[PDB]
Amino acid sequence: MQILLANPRGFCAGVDRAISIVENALAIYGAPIYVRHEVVHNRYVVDSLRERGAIFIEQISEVPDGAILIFSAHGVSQAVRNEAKSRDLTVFDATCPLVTKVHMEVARASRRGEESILIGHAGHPEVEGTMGQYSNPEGGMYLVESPDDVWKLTVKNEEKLSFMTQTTLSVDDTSDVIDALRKRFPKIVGPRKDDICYATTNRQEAVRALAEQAEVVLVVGSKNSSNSNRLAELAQRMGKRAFLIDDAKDIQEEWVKEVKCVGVTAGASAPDILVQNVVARLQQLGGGEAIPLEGREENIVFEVPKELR
Ligand SMILES: C=C=CCOP(=O)(O)OP(=O)(O)O
Ligand code: SF4
Repeated sequence: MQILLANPRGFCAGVDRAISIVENALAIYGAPIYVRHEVVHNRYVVDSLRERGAIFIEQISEVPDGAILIFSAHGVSQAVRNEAKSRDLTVFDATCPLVTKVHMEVARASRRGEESILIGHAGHPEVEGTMGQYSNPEGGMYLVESPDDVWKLTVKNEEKLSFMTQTTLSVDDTSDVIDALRKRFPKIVGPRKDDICYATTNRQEAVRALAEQAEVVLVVGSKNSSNSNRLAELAQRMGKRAFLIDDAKDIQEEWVKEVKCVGVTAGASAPDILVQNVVARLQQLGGGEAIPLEGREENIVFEVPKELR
């Protein structure tokens, strides 16, 4: 069996920064460090950090007075930020810069009282945070997930309307939503293409190339990682069996019995040690040396704040 590895795969710049923020806080201040939400959506990274003294909460009401609190990479609403700010808390913000860029635009639209539409998945923490930048009652902030959502939406003033997207969507399904938004609201303003980040766009491009060669694709990533689920979905829609797995223990032998080419990739929040263990398990099941595919180069790094060096 041939093993092919997608390139790029695995950690993006926002995930490597966010995890460094928590580890550096642990190293500078000791346990416990409180973290609002999973720092990133990966069970191995979160379990790692829990065992070293990070405590992951959903609500600021779970954090004690005087504590150090870190917001996760996905961002937080103004309400959450204000709630932390009103409490005794020392706050470090691990929001990815590419989520913050979208937040600044929604805040701008809110100040102007002009309505905004976000394309994204209901209940995802990034969507809560981004919708949570809009507060002006005179405007409006609306969520759409699909063309049908667009076809049902009514707004107050379609001459003054803008749109934004979540960072970790399907490039192709988002393009379909934007085509619908422009047909329904021809004066709508947005970015040139979408707010999907370089890491999401690149990993989807890489998994497309992987699935063109592989019969079965394994995507290393947790169930609640949006971007990881998009990579599995992309390969499934190409007619390949594709599985989202957290680690090598999840691989079922039947998925690769008599398969001649298996592809492996990883979402933006999955560490490379998990992909190494997956390759080791595929080699127990008959695979050879893993062959990395040629891929688009990534060169972006985001530094931790100087306070946490
Ligand atoms: C912040 C961030 C994204 C990094 O990956 P993630 O933590 O898996 O988040 P989503 O893909 O669910 O958005
Ligand atoms: S997936 Fe993109 S927006 Fe999200 S943390 Fe990574 S680089 Fe930032």
